[PDB]
Amino acid sequence: IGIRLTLPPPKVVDRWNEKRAMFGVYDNIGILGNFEKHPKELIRGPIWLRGWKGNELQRCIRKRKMVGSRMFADDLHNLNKRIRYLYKHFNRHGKFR
Amino acid sequence: ARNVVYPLYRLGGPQLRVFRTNFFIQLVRPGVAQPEDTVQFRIPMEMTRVDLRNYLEGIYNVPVAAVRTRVQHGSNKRRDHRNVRIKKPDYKVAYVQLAHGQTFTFPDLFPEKDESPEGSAADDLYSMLEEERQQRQSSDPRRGGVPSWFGL
Amino acid sequence: GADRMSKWTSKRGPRSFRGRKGRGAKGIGFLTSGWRFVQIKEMVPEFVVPDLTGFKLKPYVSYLAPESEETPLTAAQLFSEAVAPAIEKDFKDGTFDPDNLEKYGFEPTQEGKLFQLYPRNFLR
Amino acid sequence: PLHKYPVWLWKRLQLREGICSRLPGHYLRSLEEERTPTPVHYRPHGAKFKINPKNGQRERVEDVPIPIYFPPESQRGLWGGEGWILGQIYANNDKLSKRLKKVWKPQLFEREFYSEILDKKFTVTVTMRTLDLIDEAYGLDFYILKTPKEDLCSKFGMDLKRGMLLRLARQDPQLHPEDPERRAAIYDKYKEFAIPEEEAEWVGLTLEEAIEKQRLLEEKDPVPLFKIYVAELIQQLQQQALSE
Amino acid sequence: KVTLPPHYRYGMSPPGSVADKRKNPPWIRRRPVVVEPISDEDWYLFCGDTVEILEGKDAGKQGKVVQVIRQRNWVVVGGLNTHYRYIGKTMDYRGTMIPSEAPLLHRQVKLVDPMDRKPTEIEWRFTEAGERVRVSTRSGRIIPKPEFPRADGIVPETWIDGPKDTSVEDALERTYVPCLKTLQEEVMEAMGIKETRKYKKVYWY
Amino acid sequence: MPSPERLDKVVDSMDALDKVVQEREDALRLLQTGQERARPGAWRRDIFGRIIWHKFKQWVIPWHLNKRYNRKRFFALPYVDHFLRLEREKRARIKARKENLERKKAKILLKKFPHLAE
Amino acid sequence: TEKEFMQHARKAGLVIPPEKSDRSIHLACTAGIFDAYVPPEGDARISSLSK
RNA sequence: CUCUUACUUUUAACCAGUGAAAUUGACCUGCCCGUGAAGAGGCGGGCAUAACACAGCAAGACGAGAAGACCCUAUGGAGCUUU
RNA sequence: CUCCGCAUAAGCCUGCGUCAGAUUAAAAUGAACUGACAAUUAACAGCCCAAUAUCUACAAUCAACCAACAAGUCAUUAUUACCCUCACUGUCAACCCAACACAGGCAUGCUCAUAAGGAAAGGUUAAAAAAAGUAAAAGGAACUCGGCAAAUCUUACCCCG
RNA sequence: GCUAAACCUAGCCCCAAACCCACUCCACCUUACUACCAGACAACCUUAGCCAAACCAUUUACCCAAAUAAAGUAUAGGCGAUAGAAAUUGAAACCUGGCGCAAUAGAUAUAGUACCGCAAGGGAAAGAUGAAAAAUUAUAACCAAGCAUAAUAUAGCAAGGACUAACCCCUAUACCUUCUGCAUAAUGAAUUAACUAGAAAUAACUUUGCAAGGAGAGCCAAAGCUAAGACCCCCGAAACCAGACGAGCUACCUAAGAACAGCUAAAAGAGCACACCCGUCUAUGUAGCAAAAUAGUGGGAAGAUUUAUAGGUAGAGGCGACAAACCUA
Ligand SMILES: [K+]
Ligand SMILES: [K+]
Ligand SMILES: [K+]
Ligand SMILES: [K+]
Ligand SMILES: [K+]
Ligand SMILES: [K+]
Ligand SMILES: [K+]
Ligand SMILES: [K+]
Ligand SMILES: [K+]
Ligand SMILES: [K+]
Ligand SMILES: [K+]
Ligand SMILES: [K+]
Ligand SMILES: [K+]
Ligand SMILES: [K+]
Ligand SMILES: [Mg+2]
Ligand SMILES: [Mg+2]
Ligand SMILES: [Mg+2]
Ligand SMILES: [Mg+2]
Ligand SMILES: [Mg+2]
Ligand SMILES: [Mg+2]
Ligand SMILES: [Mg+2]
Ligand SMILES: [Mg+2]
Ligand SMILES: [Mg+2]
Ligand SMILES: [Mg+2]
Ligand SMILES: [Mg+2]
Ligand SMILES: [Mg+2]
Ligand SMILES: [Mg+2]
Ligand SMILES: [Mg+2]
Ligand SMILES: [Mg+2]
Ligand SMILES: [Mg+2]
Ligand SMILES: [Mg+2]
Ligand SMILES: [Mg+2]
Ligand SMILES: [Mg+2]
Ligand SMILES: [Mg+2]
Ligand SMILES: [Mg+2]
Ligand SMILES: [Mg+2]
Ligand SMILES: [Mg+2]
Ligand SMILES: [Mg+2]
Ligand SMILES: [Mg+2]
Ligand SMILES: [Mg+2]
Ligand SMILES: [Mg+2]
Ligand SMILES: [Mg+2]
Ligand SMILES: [Mg+2]
Ligand SMILES: [Mg+2]
Ligand SMILES: [Mg+2]
Ligand SMILES: [Mg+2]
Ligand SMILES: [Mg+2]
Ligand SMILES: [Mg+2]
Ligand SMILES: [Mg+2]
Ligand SMILES: [Mg+2]
Ligand SMILES: [Mg+2]
Ligand SMILES: [Mg+2]
Ligand SMILES: [Mg+2]
Ligand SMILES: [Mg+2]
Ligand SMILES: [Mg+2]
Ligand SMILES: [Mg+2]
Repeated sequence: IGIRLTLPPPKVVDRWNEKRAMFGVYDNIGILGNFEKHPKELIRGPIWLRGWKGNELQRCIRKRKMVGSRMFADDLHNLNKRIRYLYKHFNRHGKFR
Repeated sequence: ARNVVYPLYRLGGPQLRVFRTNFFIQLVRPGVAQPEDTVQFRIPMEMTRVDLRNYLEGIYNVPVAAVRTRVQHGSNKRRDHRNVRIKKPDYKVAYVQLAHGQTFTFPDLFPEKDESPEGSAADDLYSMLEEERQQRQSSDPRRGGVPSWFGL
Repeated sequence: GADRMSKWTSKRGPRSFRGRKGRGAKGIGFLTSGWRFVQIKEMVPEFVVPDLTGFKLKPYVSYLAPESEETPLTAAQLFSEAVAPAIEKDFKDGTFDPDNLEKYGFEPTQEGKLFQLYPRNFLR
Repeated sequence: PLHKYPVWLWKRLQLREGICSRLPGHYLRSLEEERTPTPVHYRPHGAKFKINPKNGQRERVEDVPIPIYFPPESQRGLWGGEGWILGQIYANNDKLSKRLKKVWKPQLFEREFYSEILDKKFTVTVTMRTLDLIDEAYGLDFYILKTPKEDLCSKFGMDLKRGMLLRLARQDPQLHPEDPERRAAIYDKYKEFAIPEEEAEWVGLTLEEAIEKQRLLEEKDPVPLFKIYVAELIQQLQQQALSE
Repeated sequence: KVTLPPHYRYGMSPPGSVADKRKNPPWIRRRPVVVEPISDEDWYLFCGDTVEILEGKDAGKQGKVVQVIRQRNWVVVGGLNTHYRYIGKTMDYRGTMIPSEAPLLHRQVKLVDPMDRKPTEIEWRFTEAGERVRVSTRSGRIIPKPEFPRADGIVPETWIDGPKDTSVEDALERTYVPCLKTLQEEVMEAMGIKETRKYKKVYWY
Repeated sequence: MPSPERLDKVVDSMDALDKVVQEREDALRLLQTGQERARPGAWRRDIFGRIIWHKFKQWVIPWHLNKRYNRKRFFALPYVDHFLRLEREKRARIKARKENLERKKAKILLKKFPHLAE
Repeated sequence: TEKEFMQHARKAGLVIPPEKSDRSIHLACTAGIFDAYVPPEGDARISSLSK
């Protein structure tokens, strides 16, 4: 019980496909490109996360002021509640002061 | 007609007429004993006894003395595998009595003699099965279960 | 303990409820004093059934027939077939004017008619 | 997920499609305009910079309006931009004392005015401020015609404006039908507020009143197809004759 | 009508049959079979068409296509790729053994050229008249759609009109004369009905 | 039943005949009147704030005198706007899962049939 | 406490498959002999009489 | 009550059919004295001791049940009264 | 045995009718469970009414004597308008509210002991303890906080209200 | 050997992109889903409180229209907790992807269904053959606890040391938590499977880079500066506030109804005493017949009586022959 009786299908991986063979290309677009572009501009994803890093409270605060006016009502309400909970935890709870 | 809007009537207005009626009635066999003159029908809910009379006299040229109707409830007790109730459609029943002393008896629409086919029927697959079934015989007890195919 | 997910019908409720609810049958009159019902002969639908004697058409059609294509009828198709020929003839004759459009078949209004087209006042 | 457009822009997206997109241009411009009203229940700074006494530095200053609640009975009169002030106070003007709910209401009066362009008297409810504003404009007609919408703050005051502007554009002779000279003299005093009838008939109307109006201007029974095909036929026959 | 669950598994037995009901009750939920999407236009295998089996128990054999199942891209050929099953069994009698065919994928069969009985690949084309047809890649020749008896079973060439079957001369006769009247108005003139009373106007809202 | 197809054939013929007659009446109504619908109606907002096509009924008195018609509301108040958005966002979530699911099936449909790249 | 066994099996016939089906069962062998053969009595004796 | 007794029914026990609940650290689950978180089936010193069901009893298992409602604590609540 | 029973209202909604069954009751005939088929037929009941003005002091109680207060449930006329008439709906059951096929709850009419409707014992044995009853020598509250309970059919007094 | 075990799909999550938005007929605001008659009711109005301040009483962040920076600076504040700008500066932008879940996960979802609740509302569980089932006398077996095959023999936390030998001999006061201290007769735990709990700044340390300069504008700098690595849990109250839902139970009231034998006295908020209403005492019952009952005994029973139907009063409240009663166990 809790462990499969047969072996799973083999995990075949192509180490020489397009995405793996061309990974890391254009990471030095600035050094070798006269600094016309910055490597952070090659990052794709959420517009509030491009070239930026923070903790959950910092991520949640940043998302609310950048796309908060476009969010669904239920998702926005939960975001505000998450910011309230995190504000209390980080600023009032912990081992160190 | 059903599922249609009826033109409203006012005093002194034209007669209401339907040229193509979508009422479809089915004559049924009574479950219990009924008088000879009485006939039983299943009609849609929207239909009235007044319409059934004019509907029968006009389309089928049948004189009717009396018409009575009742609404029969369909059981909503049946449940599916999701425990959701299944509704048997409620239907209306009509009892019609003939006018001039005519008597109606429901005919036997499935005579056994007619159902039985005088002309020989020779389905290929069935013939194959029947032939083989007959030819093969039960195991002789004295043989004790020894395969019979072997002639030795 | 009530079934709120079951079809509300005249079979449910007290006496006053069961008499006021119906099944979809159209009325053919009104109630007068004394609970006396008055039937209106003009409110009862009259079946216009034709004579079926010597009628060639039958419920089914033989399979030995061509597979003609479907050409849904349009307003323009009906205008050219019936209205256009009469107009072309009068156009060639030299006597055509909009005032006579009613003579060609056009209906300026629907009032004063037994079978109006919009809002229609007749059954199928 | 996310919405393509922000929610605060949804109201202006409704003015780009539908029947609202078919409304006049000048009316649509008057809607999106958000000109600031005139201060009534608060004093403005007057300047853009000041010298903070504590540190003696040139600080910037901004005028923040005070929310005003206009009851529905304010749209049947002329309060002059006044309204109820829904706010709080400190007991005995002491920050350390508890805070209480306070509502300041204006003093209303039932007066009777006369309009020269309309030749009719109205019994409107007003405030003392409205009476002073009518004395600075030298009449009720100038007050109604000079004061903008965001300062009138009344649907009845904006309907009077539309009534006056329509007579200045149509040059309605119903005003004193038996006194032509007198009539002409009245229209020569308010000639600086003349607006074309086409643009003066949409003044004051709300979005719900304008849509209904525009709907009535477009409401018309559909043209029968019997007439359209006849036009195509006759027009087609004539072209055929030329080729012959 | 048709009552098929979202992920109904099509099989050899037709839907709605007693065998399919037992095999596919309303409640079961099985892993969906993956089927290569093929445009109805591109499909080139029809019933009554000879095909050669490439892979299977009996490869290199040519047989007629008796049934095709589009949902699973299956082709059934008579007498090939057939296992054996006892039919008509009972508790006392073992039953009769018969060969039963197994479905073949459209990739495990290959159409044959009529001129040369060899597997070939075909690509659709158009003739002079414009009728679309399938033509072999190698030694291009026309391969018409084999005639197959209709599903219902009616044979037009052997049809006998019954007492409730309208004749061809009465079902094709044209009696309609385009006018500007409704069935109601046109029928009241023929039947002979007359109604002088007028219809008073009502309000609609 | 001996031949159940007989009933299916008649029902198809009864529907086809009803389609032809209605086709001739619809075309005849466009020529005399130009209306596409035989029954009057209008687009209106219900009490719930959703668009609906109102089919008119036949009455004997005008609408401003009818007791029962004036109790019916064809306008939504401002407390409906929030529910209209919540109901719009509900439909968007459904439509998003439907579109992302289809993309997944197609991406999983190439692993087993890798010759579909073209 | 309302769960039951999934016992809904019903008994059907295997003699014939679904009706109104264009596909039909294909048979390779016949069921029985077309003309019965009766070897003449005394053929066992003729085994010795090879000629 | 002195001072209890007899009989009947139910229950009861046995046979047949159907078939719950709280409870349960693990248990191969004895007595005396002593010891010890101060009241021991389990530790020390002695005594006893083939295995096993059924029916009864209620001295013990600080027996089961309800995170004591008495008492105190909490910069924990609430109701009522008021100079 | 008869705690009732039949009917109406209310509520419920096909929930012991036929056929079939691998399902089911303690019970592999029955069935309230499953599948199919059938079924309640209006005269009872429900669903009513043209307008304007106008009229309506004198209870009921066998309503007659009589006696009351708490002072009561029933009525029209005038003028105008108005010749087609029997539609629609309820009608089943061993049934509702209590998680149950629950010793509970449940309005009205008739029956007032039944003409209707029902079965306390699965079989055996006849220990304790326990429960419900019957009888009891002599004594008769000595019991006990108390005549609780049972039997019997009784006096007087006090406190509080 | 049974019970079971095992599986990989269904779909789901986070982004990106793109604004979004119906239809056969018939029916549906009256008791919704009801063909057909005299109406005129109409929408707007500061959120509060929990919490933090170790009480609490002023006060206590909540997208508000450009990322960064200016800056946690000016400034506000029981000048406490904490709150907190602007001028000015000024960037990028190719939907079709995933070091996301894989049936106790991931949406609650096979479904807002079944079921619970008068109502508002709450809210599940689960599936698995194969190319073919028109191959079903089929897809092998091996694995949890629980049982069976196969009950038990002096003596003891059950074992360890051992032994020719299972036991007999010798040694040995279960575990966690909580405590000055527990074999403790202190807490929790029948057992199996799965699920179930340490999140980060300041400075400093360590290892690279460059170096009086460092850093991909801002900032720091009297060896500093840049980058990286590495430290801060889970479940649980009674409560408080806002907005909805509730008087089919019950408390009181309104409208129009119904019932009360027989005897005595005939005057009765009179007596005896059925139906009916109540619930005095006793026994039984105590996971029951019953989340308040059964048997007997009792109180009232023409009145301030009992009772069916519809309606009304709603929580900062109602109602109350005040029991702090009752307002859906
Ligand atoms: K912290
Ligand atoms: K005795
Ligand atoms: K004991
Ligand atoms: K205890
Ligand atoms: K029922
Ligand atoms: K009970
Ligand atoms: K009897
Ligand atoms: K506190
Ligand atoms: K779930
Ligand atoms: K202890
Ligand atoms: K304890
Ligand atoms: K313990
Ligand atoms: K513990
Ligand atoms: K009420
Ligand atoms: Mg009836
Ligand atoms: Mg037993
Ligand atoms: Mg315990
Ligand atoms: Mg001791
Ligand atoms: Mg014992
Ligand atoms: Mg005991
Ligand atoms: Mg405690
Ligand atoms: Mg406190
Ligand atoms: Mg507190
Ligand atoms: Mg009657
Ligand atoms: Mg009956
Ligand atoms: Mg019995
Ligand atoms: Mg017994
Ligand atoms: Mg005894
Ligand atoms: Mg005695
Ligand atoms: Mg004594
Ligand atoms: Mg005495
Ligand atoms: Mg004593
Ligand atoms: Mg006593
Ligand atoms: Mg007293
Ligand atoms: Mg605090
Ligand atoms: Mg700025
Ligand atoms: Mg799930
Ligand atoms: Mg095991
Ligand atoms: Mg020992
Ligand atoms: Mg631990
Ligand atoms: Mg201690
Ligand atoms: Mg110790
Ligand atoms: Mg112990
Ligand atoms: Mg403790
Ligand atoms: Mg950390
Ligand atoms: Mg507080
Ligand atoms: Mg409150
Ligand atoms: Mg009530
Ligand atoms: Mg009640
Ligand atoms: Mg009253
Ligand atoms: Mg009496
Ligand atoms: Mg009395
Ligand atoms: Mg008495
Ligand atoms: Mg009371
Ligand atoms: Mg008191
Ligand atoms: Mg008290």
